[PDB]
Amino acid sequence: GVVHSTKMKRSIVIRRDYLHFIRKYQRYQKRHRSLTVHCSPCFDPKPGDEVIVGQCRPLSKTIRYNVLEVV
Amino acid sequence: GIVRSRLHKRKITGGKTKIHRKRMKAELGRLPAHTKLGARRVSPVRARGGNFKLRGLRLDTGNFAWSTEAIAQRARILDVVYNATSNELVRTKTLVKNCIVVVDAAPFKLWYAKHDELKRKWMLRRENHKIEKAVADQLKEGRLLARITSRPGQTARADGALLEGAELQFYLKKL
Amino acid sequence: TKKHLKRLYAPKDWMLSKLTGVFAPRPRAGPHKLRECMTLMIIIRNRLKYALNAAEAQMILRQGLVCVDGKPRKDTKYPVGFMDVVEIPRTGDRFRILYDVKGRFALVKVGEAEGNIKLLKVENVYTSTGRIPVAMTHDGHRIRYPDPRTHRGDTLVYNLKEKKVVDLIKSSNGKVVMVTGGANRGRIGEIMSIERHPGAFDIARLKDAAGHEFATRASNIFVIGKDMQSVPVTLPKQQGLRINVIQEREEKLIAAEA
RNA sequence: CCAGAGGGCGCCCGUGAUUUUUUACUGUGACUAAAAAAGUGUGACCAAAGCAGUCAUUCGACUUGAAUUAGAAAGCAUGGGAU
RNA sequence: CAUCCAAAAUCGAGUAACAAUUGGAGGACAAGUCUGGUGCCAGCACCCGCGGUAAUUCCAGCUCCAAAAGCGUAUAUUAAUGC
RNA sequence: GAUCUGGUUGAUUCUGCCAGUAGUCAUAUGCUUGUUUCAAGGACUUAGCCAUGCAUGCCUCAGAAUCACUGCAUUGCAGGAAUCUGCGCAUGGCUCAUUACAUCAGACGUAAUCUGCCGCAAAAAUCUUGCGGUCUCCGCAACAUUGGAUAACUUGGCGAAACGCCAAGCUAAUACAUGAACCAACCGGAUGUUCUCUGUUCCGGCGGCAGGGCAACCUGCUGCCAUGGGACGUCCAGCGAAUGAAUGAAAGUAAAACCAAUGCCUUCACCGGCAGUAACACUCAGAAGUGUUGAUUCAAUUCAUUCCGUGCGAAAGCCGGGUUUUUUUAUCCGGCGUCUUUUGACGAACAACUGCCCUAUCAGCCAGCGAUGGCCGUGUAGUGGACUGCCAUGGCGUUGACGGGAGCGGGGGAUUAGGGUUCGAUUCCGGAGAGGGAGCCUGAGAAAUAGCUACCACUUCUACGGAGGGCAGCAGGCGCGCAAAUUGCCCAAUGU
Repeated sequence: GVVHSTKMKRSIVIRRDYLHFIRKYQRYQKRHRSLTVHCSPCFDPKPGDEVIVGQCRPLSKTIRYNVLEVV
Repeated sequence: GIVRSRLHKRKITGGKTKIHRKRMKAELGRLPAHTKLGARRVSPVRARGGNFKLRGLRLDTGNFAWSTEAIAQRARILDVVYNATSNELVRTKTLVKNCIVVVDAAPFKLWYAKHDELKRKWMLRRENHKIEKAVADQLKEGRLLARITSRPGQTARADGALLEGAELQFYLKKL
Repeated sequence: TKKHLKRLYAPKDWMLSKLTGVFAPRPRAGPHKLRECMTLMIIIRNRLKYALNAAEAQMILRQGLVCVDGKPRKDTKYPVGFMDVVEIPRTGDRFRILYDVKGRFALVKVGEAEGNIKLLKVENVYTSTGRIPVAMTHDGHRIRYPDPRTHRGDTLVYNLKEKKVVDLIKSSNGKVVMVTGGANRGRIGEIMSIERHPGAFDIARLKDAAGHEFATRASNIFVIGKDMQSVPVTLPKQQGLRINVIQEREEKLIAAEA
């Protein structure tokens, strides 16, 4: 997912975007999950950069992810 | 009763959850135990694991450890100097993990003098050893600053480690 | 806690019917999982036919006339999964359950000294207290003091006459290996390759005799022997080779003309 | 119970990339409850049905049968490299 | 349910009274050039339309038609719908 | 079967709906039926109210019998009440009210946790018992020889009734409370004012004595110890849990002393020299130099302090097979039962990837009192704004947030040539509920409702002092609506 915003302290906001398919119209649609993540103080990626994120134990109310790497 | 749940709370969208389910006994808060100073009193509670956990009230003794030399001895908890969480806590001398505290310091003194067959062991241990200055001044007087590194509110035992130079120098300056 | 099971929600590898009854037995927990096991009562009644009714199975088992692992059982419900030797000494017969080709429980009949042999796949190894190493198996058996060469997912030949472990067999290289679950059940072949995907299931590619390769999960590998001429235990009715749909139908007809 | 020679696979780790590289799509393969549906066998007298039964001819045989396919997205592996 | 009316010995149809009904016959839609009664009344008619004394549609009888141990009626829903 | 037939006009060709037409485990309703085979069945209208009866209890060979209970027996045996004890009753069954980032389905994780019964297994801490003398002290002996109550029962009873209750006297255990020396392996550390080898020297320390002293200190003399191992004495040592510390390898070439310790080779030497080399200054010349994982602060090991009842009995347990006559015996064996520890299974509890009807005449929503995040704690079996305190100002939205309406979700049903259209209250799976709400105990598991406590709406008894009831369990009754069965028989089958 990319970087939607860099706002918050040690927490970033990632936006995944994918394609859902509808059978009747035989045509795709764009749908995005805006998600929150805890960005390690090692990294600090700029808006528009792409991030990789893993599966960790809960860390806040919304945050479940962590930043492994940055592109 | 008391519960731990996201289902009485607002969502990220600012909306409200709607219920369909009466609260479980699986989710279950209980009231906080208050560990202070004074005579030891321990009231168990039964827990979900089929075992008991112990509510420390009023612990005035702890099992304290000196870093670097891999030792420990019991001693008496006298005062609480400091805490991160609140000032209010400190004044009532509540004991909860990561409170800086004050201890009798007597057994540590005793130990360190022991740190004909005996006699040459001492000289070997004196060699290749040193101690921080801010430590030794306090240890001379017979008071010390330590931290309580076990949670006493769910074990009813208060164990702590003794501050060493890097960290000691910080907590000192906060006073 | 579940204490009831319905015939449909129960496996049909136990070969129950839609009609007749409403419930099926839920066995007591033991070596094997709910789906992969077959309960005592099912075997005795519906297959062997030493019982015509539920109550008759209690009559035989509670009394005791039946052993599994060479131990006598007074248990009415107990699991019987895979590589278990069951012996009724009254008949004098020794069955070894296995996975037959086409997803069926095999009941295969063995020489008496083979029924003291058993094979258990290892799941974890770990050191326990006193530095005493332990291999924990897929049947929940604890092998104290396993060989220092033991690894996860290897087989340990296990004497039931007196409990110990002789030489192991590894999952390394091409070796004769058979599948458990995944609907390639009872199919036997060499390991051609072992793929790795870390953090996910590790695919393995097997090649059975007379070619026709295929893929199954590492988890579903269970070793048999070093080689097909070094096997320690018997094969079920079919050798571990499947055939095409057309050939099934053809042969069914050919025999029906007798 | 081979000095030397380049080595040849397997295993693990370290280092190196001028900018590694992906995805849709497709073929093949994994992984996926039963009931229900499609379907194979079978004269429950036929039939909706069922998973049964059938044969010698006795103090059992058939290695008895109870096949197999589909089952939206999404996730999995691996070919292909046009759009 | 099945098997039987003796194996020595056990029942029974001829109007085969052991007797099939529910909706239709102007058009759409399979079946009346009918006969009596009613006469814009009574009523029928999903819709188009019938009835003002000359009714293929009403109210009766006969005749014939469709389905059949099932057949009409109401409402919803799907097909009919490329409305 | 991939179907176009009537109806606008004087007549005609269109557009266009209406009507005709065939299905429906889809319901009602009219009329009519001689048999068989197979079945839905008070979901729809009120998750409205309920008369009456019934719906989870259970013991063998193996936990407790002195029924003043019954037979056989004649101080011996077998049945055996209801009572204590253990286990289960949270599952099945029934009902769809809430409900749209909920719930559920496919796939996935729990290195973030609990787990009775079942399976394979593990177990070396423990100063006790008896007798004699005797001070509460010793000496011997060693299937360990342990202690105290409570029900049924008996006696007195109480009350209008009550699945309401009282006093006294009894007496059991696999209930409860105590407690096991010897048996006893292996593994270390702390050591001692114990003596035995020792370092053929002085750079240091300690003790004693004398002299001077500003009492800080200096000088002289004597004794002991200095990189060492034996012998003997003492204290701590197990499993589980808490804290600190160490461990839980490594993979960036081969010159040849320069410094101390020390081994081997070598001579005679404390000279020379580096051929040999897991470890190895003891009783072991191999008795772990090496846990599993993609990944671990995890497994496990070591050392230092701990645990105080809220952890750890060989059930101080029961029943059999014999041998072997003397049975009644430390002669042996078998089957059950239980404590704690350990981890597979059966489940419990969380989290997330993807998907889901209508509505904008619902467009902004969220933070005093947590909204989004960071920091430290608290709590929970556990992760977490789950919660306190402090700090930061974020989070979501036309790719439809938020609000409202309709609806338990899915597998699946009906209909369709295909694409689709529509249904799902209901047999299987998942969730939720038991008049409406909340709180709680017990248990491995419950926020249980044929368990408890309270309130509210109802509702039943009472000589009115009080005491109860919860059918959306099966029949059945009342009410309701267009609409739906017997107060039947059985545990033979299928399960628990």
